[PDB]
Amino acid sequence: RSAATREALITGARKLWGLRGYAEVGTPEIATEAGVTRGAMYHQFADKAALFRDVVEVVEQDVMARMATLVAASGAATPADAIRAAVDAWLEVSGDPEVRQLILLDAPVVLGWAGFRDVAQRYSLGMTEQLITEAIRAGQLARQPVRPLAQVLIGALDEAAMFIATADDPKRARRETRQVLRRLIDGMLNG
Amino acid sequence: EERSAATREALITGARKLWGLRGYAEVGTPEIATEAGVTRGAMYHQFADKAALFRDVVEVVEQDVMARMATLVAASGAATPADAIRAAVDAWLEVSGDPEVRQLILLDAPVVLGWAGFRDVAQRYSLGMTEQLITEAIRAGQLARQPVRPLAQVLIGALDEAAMFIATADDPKRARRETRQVLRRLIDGMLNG
Ligand SMILES: O=C1C[C@H]2CC[C@@H](C1)N2CCc1ccc(Cl)cc1
Repeated sequence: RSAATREALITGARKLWGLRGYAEVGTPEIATEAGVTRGAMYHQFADKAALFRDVVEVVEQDVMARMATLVAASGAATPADAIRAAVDAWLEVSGDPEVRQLILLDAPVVLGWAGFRDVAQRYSLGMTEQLITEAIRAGQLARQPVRPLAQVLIGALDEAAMFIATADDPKRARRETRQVLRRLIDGMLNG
Repeated sequence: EERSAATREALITGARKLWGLRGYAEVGTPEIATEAGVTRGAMYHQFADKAALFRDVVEVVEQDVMARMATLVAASGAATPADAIRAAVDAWLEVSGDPEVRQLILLDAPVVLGWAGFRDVAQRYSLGMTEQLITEAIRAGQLARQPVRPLAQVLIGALDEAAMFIATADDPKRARRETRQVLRRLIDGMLNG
C-alpha cells in the first residue's frame, strides 16, 4: 500500500523530471501521473527533494546494472579491456537523456556536492575497486592504493560526463573526452 | 566613503579569520561586525546578508590559493612543463590541506554557494592555470597533442575529488600520501618526461 504509493510516485517523477527536469515539474502533477492524492504523496514524502532522493537511488541502481550488463556484453578478455569497456559503458549510459537530466544536471543542484558524492560513491565504488583489484591481480596495473585510485577515477568520469552534458556541441565533446579518457586510462595501465 | 571601503576590507578579513577557525555555521554576522569594529548598519550597507559576505571571502581565499600554487611551482625549480605538472599536483595537495582552505572552500563553499555557484568560482580560478600547464607540455612534446579543455576538465574533476577525499578521511595523513602516489603514477604514465 505504502510501497505501491512510493513505487507509483517514483516511476511518475522519474518519467516527468526525466523529460522536463526537476525545476519544471511540481509534486501535484507527479501525484496525478502516479494516480495518487496529494495527501497519500505528502504521507510518503515530506517535500519535492525527498522524492527526488528516492528517484536518484532507483536511477543509479539501473545505471550500474546497465553498465555491468554492458561490460559483460563487451566480451573483454582482460581486466584492462574491462576497465576500457566500463569507461565506454559510462559514456554510452550518461548520454541517455533521462540519466543526463536527473543525474548530471538536477542531482548536483538538489543534493549538493556532498550528497551527490555520497550517492555516486555508494553506487560505483565497489564496482570500480573490484575492476582495479582484478587489473592488479592480472599484473596489468601496478600494486597501488585501491580506494584512492577508485575515488580519483570516479571524480574524473563523473566530471567527463558533466563536461559532455553541458557542452555547446555534445557530439564533439563526447568524441574528444573519449580520446582524453582513453589516454588517461592507457597512462594508468601496464603493457 | 573611504570609511565604507575600509569597512568592506575589515569585514572580509574578520569573516575570513573567524569562519576559517570555526565553520560558516558557527559564526553569526554580529560577532563578525564586532571583530571588524563596525556597526551592523555599516555591514548591512556593504553586504545584503551572510552568504553575500561569504562570497567575497571565497574570492579572496581562491586568489590566495592560486597565488600559493603558482609560488610553489616557481619555487620547485621545475625546468620542464612535465616537472611543473609534478610540482602543481603536489602544490594542490599541500594547499587544500591548509585547514582554512579545507573549511571555507571544500566544506562551506559548496553548501553556501550551491553547486552552480561553487563550480563557476572553482572553474574561474583553476581552468586557466590547468590549461596553460597542459598547453606547455604539448608544445614541449612532453604530452600527446589532444583536446586541451577536456583534459583540463577531467584533471580538475580528479584533483577536486582528491582534495575532498583527503578533507573527509578517517586518516587524512594517510589519504594524502596515498592519493599523492596514485596521481603521481597516473601523470608519470601520460608524461613523455
Ligand atoms: O549513477 C552513477 C553513474 C555516475 C554518476 C553517479 C555515479 C554512479 N557515477 C559513476 C560513474 C562511474 C564510476 C565508475 C566507472 Cl568504471 C564508470 C562510471
